[PDB]
Amino acid sequence: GEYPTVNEIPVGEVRLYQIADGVWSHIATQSFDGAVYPSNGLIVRDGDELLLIDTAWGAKNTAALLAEIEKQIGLPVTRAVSTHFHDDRVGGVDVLRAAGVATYASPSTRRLAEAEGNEIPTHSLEGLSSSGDAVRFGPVELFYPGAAHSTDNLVVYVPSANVLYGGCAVHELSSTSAGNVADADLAEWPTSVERIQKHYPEAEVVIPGHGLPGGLDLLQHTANVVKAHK
Ligand SMILES: C[C@@H](c1cccc2c(-c3ccc(CS(C)(=O)=O)c(F)c3)c(C(=O)O)[nH]c12)N1C[C@@H](CNC(=N)N)OC1=O
Ligand SMILES: [Zn+2]
Ligand SMILES: [Zn+2]
Repeated sequence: GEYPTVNEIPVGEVRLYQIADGVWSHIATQSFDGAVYPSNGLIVRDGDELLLIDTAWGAKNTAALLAEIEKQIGLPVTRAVSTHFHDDRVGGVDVLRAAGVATYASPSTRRLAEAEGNEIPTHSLEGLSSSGDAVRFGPVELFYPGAAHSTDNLVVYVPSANVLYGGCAVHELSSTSAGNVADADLAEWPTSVERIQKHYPEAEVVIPGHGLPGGLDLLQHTANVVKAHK
């Protein structure tokens, strides 16, 4: 019943966690440069179908994700959105595409994934190229807050449940640094978080890209750790 943690999930297994009615997170673990990390995604019920947000960080993890969804939920995943171009978001897109899932990302994410050799979602999401832009996508709103963890990062809001999925632009409360900043804009990140805070003041649950969900405090904590990292 507790939120599944990095040392509790072997690499290759996936667990789901019920966030709200018709909203789950998915949690998996992966090795990278000789360390093991957890990572989150989202699942949102879309009538008798499911919308997936982000892969489970790798092909085998993402196959295991689809199997876990079939076991725990039993509705088909028909569409997926990747919230930026890194492997914890797009690694597994080829698995999804071979399982009948239509895969989407912004044009900026698709360009970055292609240039860096990561898997590439099929469909481009227009209407998200300027910070503050928002578009509807099934049961969610997609929001581009500006550059933060990456220049292309998107956040996702579930209006029926007031769930804010921050992706990797948002860190968990226990975080001590800004995570993997390889592609980050540390100077712009606080401004982008402020845009999230201003656009989603009624969020009740905030889910980071890695680690434990909480409330709105994750946003301020993120700004604090990024400012101090910088
Ligand atoms: C795939 C992804 C990646 C790989 C490994 C780790 C991360 C973490 C991380 C680390 C640490 C923490 C804990 S904490 C907050 O600092 O206390 C965390 F919570 C998230 C994050 C994140 O922060 O989102 N992402 C990671 N990758 C590749 C990559 C390309 N690297 C290049 N050199 N090109 O960039 C990147 O992010
Ligand atoms: Zn990333
Ligand atoms: Zn990440």
